[PDB]
Amino acid sequence: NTVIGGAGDDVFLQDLGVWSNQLDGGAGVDTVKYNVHQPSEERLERMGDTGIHADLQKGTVEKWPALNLFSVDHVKNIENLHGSRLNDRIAGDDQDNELWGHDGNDTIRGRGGDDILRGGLGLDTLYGEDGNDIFLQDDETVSDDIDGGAGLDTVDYSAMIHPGRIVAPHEYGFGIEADLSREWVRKASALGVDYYDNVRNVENVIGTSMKDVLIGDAQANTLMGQGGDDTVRGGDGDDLLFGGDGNDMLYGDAGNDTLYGGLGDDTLEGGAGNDAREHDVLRGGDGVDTYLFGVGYGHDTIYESGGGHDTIRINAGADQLWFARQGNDLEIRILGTDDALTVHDWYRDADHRVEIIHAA
Amino acid sequence: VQLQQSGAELVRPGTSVKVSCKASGYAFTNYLIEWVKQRPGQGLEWIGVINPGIGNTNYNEKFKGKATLTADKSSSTVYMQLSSLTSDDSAVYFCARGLNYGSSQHWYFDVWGAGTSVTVSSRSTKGPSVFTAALGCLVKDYFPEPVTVSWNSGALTSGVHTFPAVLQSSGLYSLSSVVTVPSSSCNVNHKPSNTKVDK
Amino acid sequence: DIQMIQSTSSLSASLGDRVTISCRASQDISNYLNWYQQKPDGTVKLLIYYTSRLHSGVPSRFSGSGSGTDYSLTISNLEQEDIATYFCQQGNTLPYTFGGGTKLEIKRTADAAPTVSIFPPSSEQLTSGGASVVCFLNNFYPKDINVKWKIDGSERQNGVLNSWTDQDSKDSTYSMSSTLTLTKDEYERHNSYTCEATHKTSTSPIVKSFNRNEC
Amino acid sequence: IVMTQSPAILSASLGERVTMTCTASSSVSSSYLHWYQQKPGSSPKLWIYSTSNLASGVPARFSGSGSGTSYSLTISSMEAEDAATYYCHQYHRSPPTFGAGTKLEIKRTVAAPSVFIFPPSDEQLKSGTASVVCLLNNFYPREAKVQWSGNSQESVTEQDSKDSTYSLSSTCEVTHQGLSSPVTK
Amino acid sequence: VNLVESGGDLVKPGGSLKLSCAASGFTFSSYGMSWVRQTPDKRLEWVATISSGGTYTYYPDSVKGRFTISRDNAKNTLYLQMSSLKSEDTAMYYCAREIMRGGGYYFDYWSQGTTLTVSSRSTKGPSVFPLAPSSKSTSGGTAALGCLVKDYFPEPVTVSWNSGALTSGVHTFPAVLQSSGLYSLSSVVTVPSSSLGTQTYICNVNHKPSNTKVDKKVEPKSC
Ligand SMILES: [Ca+2]
Ligand SMILES: [Ca+2]
Ligand SMILES: [Ca+2]
Ligand SMILES: [Ca+2]
Ligand SMILES: [Ca+2]
Ligand SMILES: [Ca+2]
Ligand SMILES: [Ca+2]
Ligand SMILES: [Ca+2]
Ligand SMILES: [Ca+2]
Ligand SMILES: [Ca+2]
Ligand SMILES: [Ca+2]
Ligand SMILES: [Ca+2]
Ligand SMILES: [Ca+2]
Ligand SMILES: [Ca+2]
Ligand SMILES: [Ca+2]
Ligand SMILES: [Ca+2]
Ligand SMILES: [Ca+2]
Ligand SMILES: [Ca+2]
Ligand SMILES: [Ca+2]
Repeated sequence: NTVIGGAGDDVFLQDLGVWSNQLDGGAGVDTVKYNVHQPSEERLERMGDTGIHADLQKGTVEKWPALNLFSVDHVKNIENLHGSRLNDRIAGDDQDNELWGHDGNDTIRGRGGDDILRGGLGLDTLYGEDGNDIFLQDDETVSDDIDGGAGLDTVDYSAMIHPGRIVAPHEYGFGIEADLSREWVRKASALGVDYYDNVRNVENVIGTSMKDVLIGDAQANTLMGQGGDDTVRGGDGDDLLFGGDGNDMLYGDAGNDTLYGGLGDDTLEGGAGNDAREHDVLRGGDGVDTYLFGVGYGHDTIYESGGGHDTIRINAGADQLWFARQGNDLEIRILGTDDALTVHDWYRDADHRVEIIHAA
Repeated sequence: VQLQQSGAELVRPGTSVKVSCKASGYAFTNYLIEWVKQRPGQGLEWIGVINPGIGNTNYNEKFKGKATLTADKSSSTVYMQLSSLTSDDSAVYFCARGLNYGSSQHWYFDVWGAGTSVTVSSRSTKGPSVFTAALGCLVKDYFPEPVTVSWNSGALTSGVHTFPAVLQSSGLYSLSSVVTVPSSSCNVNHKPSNTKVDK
Repeated sequence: DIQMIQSTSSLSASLGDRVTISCRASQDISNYLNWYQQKPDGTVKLLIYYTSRLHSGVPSRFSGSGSGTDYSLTISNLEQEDIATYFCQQGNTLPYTFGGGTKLEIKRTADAAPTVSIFPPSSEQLTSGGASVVCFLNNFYPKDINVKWKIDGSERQNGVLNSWTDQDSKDSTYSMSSTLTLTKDEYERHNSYTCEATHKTSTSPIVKSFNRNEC
Repeated sequence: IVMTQSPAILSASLGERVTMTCTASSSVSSSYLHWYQQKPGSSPKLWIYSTSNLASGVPARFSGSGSGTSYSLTISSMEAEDAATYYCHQYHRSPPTFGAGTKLEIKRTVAAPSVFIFPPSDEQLKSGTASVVCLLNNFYPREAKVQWSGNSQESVTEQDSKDSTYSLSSTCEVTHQGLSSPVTK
Repeated sequence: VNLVESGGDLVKPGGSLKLSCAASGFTFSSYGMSWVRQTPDKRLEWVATISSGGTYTYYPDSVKGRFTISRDNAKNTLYLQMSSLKSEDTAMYYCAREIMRGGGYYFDYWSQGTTLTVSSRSTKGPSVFPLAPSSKSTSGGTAALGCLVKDYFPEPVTVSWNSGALTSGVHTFPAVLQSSGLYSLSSVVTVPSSSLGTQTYICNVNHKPSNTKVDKKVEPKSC
């Protein structure tokens, strides 16, 4: 039994039968799926919860691990694999793989390349390994164990909040509460019980459409709050902070950070150096945005547009403030300090201007 | 259809060993090969199974890291490594033909090899010492089993009860051979020592 | 670093009273303010996190409020089990600094007169070469008490060790030990030893004496 | 999944009907339950496969039945050539497991042992070693008791193909079913 | 949820010590854990936090370079290795579970305290002397008696009465540092005067640093 795919994107629905099959996806991005076929009654009796043992690098999918070593799907030029509703052991190749575990407690390792791992429902152990890998998480209270490996990796919690009924609770008003500095993510919360993922070596977090708390670690992080009024703290390192829609609060902390308030009325604070080399970029975007500045913050630059009622809050008395034009920029210095807040192109036109300052 | 296994192996405690299991008389890549361990006077313990077509393997959890199976399709032969040998590994190792790649599958072991004797020990080759009614002999100390005991050049074979050898605490072997004789009215041979004693 | 200042180090309040403990941060801590209770036996328990959120199992008479730099812990109906030291803590930025703590004691609704006992040096201690005269003042309130030692009528100050028990968790009274330590030779050169206690409950001091030569 | 066979030793006279059982800790399918026969010095041979099917060359007096957790092997008429150890084997789930085995022996009229002692040889005592040998000859049943502690090693022969007796040696009070009272020698 | 601390001891200045914390009742590997210490002035100070996977460790400036927090998730244990210890490190050391909520951190569950004493003074076991009841300690149907636990180092000692059968009316005072550098305390119990002739009173003293176990029987003074 042989199957050769075309030059386009092909999808092969593979059963858990006992025969040996040859699969060649050919050109294009091709997927084998093992979650559409209903596992037979004899296999459920003799295999139990054990699913498939798949190795794209070895080019074999074992459909009856241990019990029937003949029952092997030999694959080549297949980039993506979807597991069974049972406990699977899935390993990609050095190419970009999409590896879905679906139901059951699956162990998935992507090997090299930029892989997309989705454990699905169940107690999943996910290794991104080399490359820039993405972990797609799902609406569930069961814990997952994520290791990004080397490279710039991303855990994505968009699917926590979806249309229809949501299984996992979110009774504190938050979608997820992610702390890369402590290596866990609170994916769900109820009165008197919390549900955590173990996340290690992952640099980036994508939030939900509800309020999220995203806290980075010492590395360069990219945190995207998405919808809802989010709270984002980058920690040390040069971070990239995205508020998205809603009224967000973005804190770059130490390092040279870049803050994108996005739509809505956002509060942007570049932070202060932990120890001169502290330059933060604050782009509040559209809406009425508030920029925080103080002693020890260094040299931060605001980029504004739309010419609204954006405000600046400086932790210093009004008589400590010193305004100077620099080219086309307005430069607000705190007397006695080397700290300076620059509004980019303030003198070019009204759209770039910020004209309200709250002082201490 | 037969499975030819390797010969008896006597090796030092810390070493490793390969045993072979050559197949013949059937489509080699259409039957799984399984391996079973049997200690002297003990039951049957499953080691693991190999698919000779692809090299796929599965092991008993208690033999993972100790046993390793490989197959050579050109020679129709299956091998097994034993690593970090221990006195608890001295046993007889069988290879058996298992699952068929076909429509009728029942997972029985229909053809068994003769077995490869693996005895691991720190002792070296040593020669035996020899010490109505009933008379007998006594073979006190020898390590490389076995010995053959005959009485009066084999002309006497009635009433003879040669006992199975026993492993004494020192690492060598001993046994006793006895003949029942009328009240009115002994050749030992050890090959690895080249010692023949008549008394 | 961020400094947490609790202006009150110790306070006393009555049962059923409303008690407020204040905390002040040197910077804005964005409501990340927590309160901890340390019972006299040393065990530490979390009462409130995030300014006003009550930990599981915490009685509802505990409450928290504040913002920016000013924060308050409030006990609405003071109960006898609430004798403890209360610490605030900011969880905003490293290092996670604690306030100095506020020891809370019960303001008893009645004073209690001390009962005074005196123990001469043990025969075992004298045999071993030491001498300690122990004065035991028991079940009194308020805690303030003065003890004066006299040896043959002359006041002795050096070598006096004073110790107080924590406020009795049930009686709300205090106990005290005053130990006069002497060289064994000096103790056996004098005869009269007096412990004098002055307490609010009497204008005349309590005099407890023994004579070394009188059994 | 965990195979338990009963009994450990099964004694049967010639012509007697024999039944040994094999139970599993969990339900196994009849298709994946097999029996093997092993005699000393030989490899196991497939005897009954899939609960009730005889392998090649197996006499028709053998049969097997069972389902779920309870399986059995039956001989309708004991023969001397049947004396061996029988292992049941499940491959319903991996890993496959064997039973402990049932040793089928020939039952015989009770035969008392013959006891003999052998003092250490003067040839042996030249090396400073003393080994005393006690011999039990042509006895049935196999169960015996030999005491002289910790300074002896026992050894018993196979069941004799002719008179179905055993012979035991210990290197001497002997207790046996044929002896109305322990015999000392 | 349970945290059991251990390892406190006396160490000379510049020495090392490792504390342990056994966790139970929760998924240990999902939580950041912390150590907090309390100095003799009752002030509390955070000294270490470790991430749930052990990758990140955080320290205040006062212990950086000297303290190492570590964890064995397989053994549900948290450790704090200390080196180059100074007198300022003398404290009660607690292990606590760290929680983050809404962007801020707190410690929701604590162990009890373990005592670290940094001093060059040598360990000394106490002498236990009976404070006999007498007419000078008896008034109004109540008699006071006790035990003097004198001249020991370091802290602490534990005192019980009649092997824990007498827990009411017990006044075990805080130890006082004498000018000799050694500690001393008394435990005084109030009993009915009627019981002095028919009830035996024994104080039990434990000084684990010196492995001192003493049961002193306190007899009434008769005239
Ligand atoms: Ca294709
Ligand atoms: Ca392809
Ligand atoms: Ca799965
Ligand atoms: Ca890959
Ligand atoms: Ca990868
Ligand atoms: Ca899954
Ligand atoms: Ca999952
Ligand atoms: Ca990676
Ligand atoms: Ca990474
Ligand atoms: Ca969000
Ligand atoms: Ca947002
Ligand atoms: Ca960061
Ligand atoms: Ca940063
Ligand atoms: Ca926004
Ligand atoms: Ca910054
Ligand atoms: Ca905005
Ligand atoms: Ca704006
Ligand atoms: Ca800055
Ligand atoms: Ca604007």
